[PDB]
Amino acid sequence: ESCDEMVHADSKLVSCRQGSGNMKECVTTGRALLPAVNPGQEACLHFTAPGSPDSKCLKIKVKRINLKCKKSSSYFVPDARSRCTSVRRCRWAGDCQSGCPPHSTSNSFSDDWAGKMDRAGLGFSGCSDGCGGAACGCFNAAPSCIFWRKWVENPHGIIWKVSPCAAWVPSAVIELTMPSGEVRTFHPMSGIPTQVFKGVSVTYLGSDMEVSGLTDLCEIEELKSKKLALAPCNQAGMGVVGKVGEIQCSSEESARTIKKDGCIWNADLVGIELRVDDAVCYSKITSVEAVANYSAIPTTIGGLRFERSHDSLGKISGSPLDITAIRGSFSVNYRGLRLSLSEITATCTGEVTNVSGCYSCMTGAKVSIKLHSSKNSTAHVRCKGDETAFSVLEGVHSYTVSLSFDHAVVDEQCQLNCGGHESQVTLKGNLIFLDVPKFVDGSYMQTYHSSVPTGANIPSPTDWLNALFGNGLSRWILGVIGVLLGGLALFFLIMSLFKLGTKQVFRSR
Amino acid sequence: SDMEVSGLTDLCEIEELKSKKLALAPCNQAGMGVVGKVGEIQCSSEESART
Amino acid sequence: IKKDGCIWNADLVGIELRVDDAVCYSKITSVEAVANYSAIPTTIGGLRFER
Amino acid sequence: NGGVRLITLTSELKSATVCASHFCSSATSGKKSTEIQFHSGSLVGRTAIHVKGALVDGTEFTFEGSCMFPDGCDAVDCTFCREFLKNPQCYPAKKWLFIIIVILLGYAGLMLLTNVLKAWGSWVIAPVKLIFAIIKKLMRTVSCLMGKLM
Ligand SMILES: *[C@@H]1O[C@H](CO)[C@@H](O)[C@H](O)[C@H]1NC(C)=O
Ligand SMILES: *[C@@H]1O[C@H](CO)[C@@H](O)[C@H](O)[C@H]1NC(C)=O
Ligand SMILES: *[C@@H]1O[C@H](CO)[C@@H](O)[C@H](O)[C@H]1NC(C)=O
Ligand SMILES: *[C@@H]1O[C@H](CO)[C@@H](O)[C@H](O)[C@H]1NC(C)=O
Repeated sequence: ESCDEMVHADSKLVSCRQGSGNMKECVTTGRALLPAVNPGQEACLHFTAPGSPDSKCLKIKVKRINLKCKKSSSYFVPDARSRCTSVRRCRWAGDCQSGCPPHSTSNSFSDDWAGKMDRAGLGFSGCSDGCGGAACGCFNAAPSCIFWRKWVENPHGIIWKVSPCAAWVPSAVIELTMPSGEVRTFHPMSGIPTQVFKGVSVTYLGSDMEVSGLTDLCEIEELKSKKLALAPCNQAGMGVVGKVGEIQCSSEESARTIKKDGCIWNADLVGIELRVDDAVCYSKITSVEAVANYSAIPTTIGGLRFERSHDSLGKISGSPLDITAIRGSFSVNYRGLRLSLSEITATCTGEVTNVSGCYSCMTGAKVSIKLHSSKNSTAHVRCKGDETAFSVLEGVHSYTVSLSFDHAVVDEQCQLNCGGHESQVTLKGNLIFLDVPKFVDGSYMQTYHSSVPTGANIPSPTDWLNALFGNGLSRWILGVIGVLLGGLALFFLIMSLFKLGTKQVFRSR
Repeated sequence: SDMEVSGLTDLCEIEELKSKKLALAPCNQAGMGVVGKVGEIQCSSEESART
Repeated sequence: IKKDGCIWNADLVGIELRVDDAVCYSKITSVEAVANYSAIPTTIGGLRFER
Repeated sequence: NGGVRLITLTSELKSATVCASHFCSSATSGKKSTEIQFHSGSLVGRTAIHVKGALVDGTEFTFEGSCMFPDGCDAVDCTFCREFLKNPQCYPAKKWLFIIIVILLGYAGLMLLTNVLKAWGSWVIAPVKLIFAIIKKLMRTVSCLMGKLM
């Protein structure tokens, strides 16, 4: 589409050579700054070489600006159950004289328990006492050593993905297109590097917008059912029992199995109870839908409406009413890249075909320009009021671009130049005025709003009172005289009618 | 529904086996106890209670 | 910025990772970032700091 | 007339987001024929609709379309678009009547002001307090003369 906000910060900053024989370049390094644009625009980066007449550009596409958060940590919390077993034995020797552990022996496994398995999981080798006598299984007045082992399992295999965060910095998406032809996408943050690709380190800057009631919120998501919910989650390994933050593990493959070597649990997550050689285990682990302040996919806490935007690396979004933020400018840095230049530009000449659009407004005024040349794309349009650059193709085609004008009757003479050849163009058409749209019920904002032009807000005597009388060069006086005569006649008629009405009201009461 | 209690703070369910007599009185805790109330010399099993 | 002469206390560069990435973000501020940053012509108070 | 409408034939609509030239919206109800509107008069001209969302059972869908929207349609009665727009004039017989009413009100105001301009005023009210202050000064001078005589 169209383009605006040219920079040209590091023109003529090359130290190349003959260039493979005819014309090539080596590298271009510098630094520039891109201002904020409306969602759905393009910011071109036109380079200038001392030898070549023109060069290619670098377009920046922004679609949505959502309110997301950072990623402090990542882990998986699996579901657990209560599984335990015991064994009833007799002393019968000196191994169970007084107690089971003499002073510190915790290995309560006599090569008979099922703990030496891959599906067992986490547990605690505990022990207790049992009953004795002829009915309890012994034949000696002495206590019996009865050990018990408990663990956790996961029959279903539900996997959860929690990512704690407490920053909530503004972010957006960028669809960058390299001058070579490659087009990729990435998600930059507000001050965090965006995995620089071939030297380009374009980042986004925000305004540090405050939050109303966003203090302890996370982005826990589900994998199987793809269910999302907003609820306060836990912190790193050092946690407290009573809320979210139960038995977790390291990786996703370590979430189906609750085995050791990767799973972390502090203490007091499964209880043990026994009355007579039973050793039953009860469950205290709470599910995800058990803590307070548990929201769902649609969330309208405060002025923010947290929706679920389909996007990679993040499924949390939200957009309040029109904010009209202060600034959202970017910062682009270069480290190394190559770009080929033709420098074989020939005679090219274009003209204007159509013109339409709004007044000085959001979408602007789109103007269709037709060109004809042999080179693929060598053009740079420059004029007063606004500057727009675009790319063309080989041969004769049609292209539509948008410019910014500050007059209803656009009748000027701009200069158009493609490559090394230059020419002149003219624009003639009628434009209209559109203000900021109003809010309607049933509609919700998706990403954000950038800005709305509401500066003048005053009727212009030039545009107004134009089609009422007419157009000419000496008929305006006659039209004004006729309108004045008609107004005086209607005034006399209305005065006569009012006098007749007052006369009728006065008498014949 | 987690119903609250009025005056149930330290109560137990001590029961008798021979005469089947029940009574409600505050009892002791695990092995680490204090002398002065219930919680005298105990043992492990029922057969270890006769001796 | 090699060792044996360079001095730093702690917490000057952060680390973040989601899936085998281990990306690092920048927290160092430039000279034109702190408050009360003047320029070559300075007229703070009655003194006119020139160069 | 109100906005765009999304039609689903495979299954119900779980969640989807639509995009416009300089606006965006998102709505979901769970039915087959769902309607999504952006604003009142926000899409005026030639624009392309880019809808992107995912259906149930983990199925995504992408579609593109360009709809013809009216350009010369204001439909305003008591907003700022009335005193600033005169080219289209969707409701003709109006500017003449407005100017005539303004001229009538101006002439009525002039006729009402001339009745007071030609014919209980400040020039009568001020001498009252002026002579009051003069009498106060005269009483002060009389008191001073009596004191001087004493
Ligand atoms: C839930 O949110 C309210 C209001 O923000 C807060 O007072 C309360 O402590 C929260 N509950 C939990 C368990 O964090
Ligand atoms: C220019 O003429 C009209 C004016 O709006 C437009 O509809 C038409 O598509 C344009 N011509 C071409 C060849 O696109
Ligand atoms: C011009 O474009 C055509 C088709 O896209 C391509 O084959 C050709 O290599 C291009 N030439 C230059 C100089 O970019
Ligand atoms: C800047 O100077 C003012 C006045 O001297 C002082 O109050 C303030 O603390 C200073 N700022 C910093 C960051 O030292």
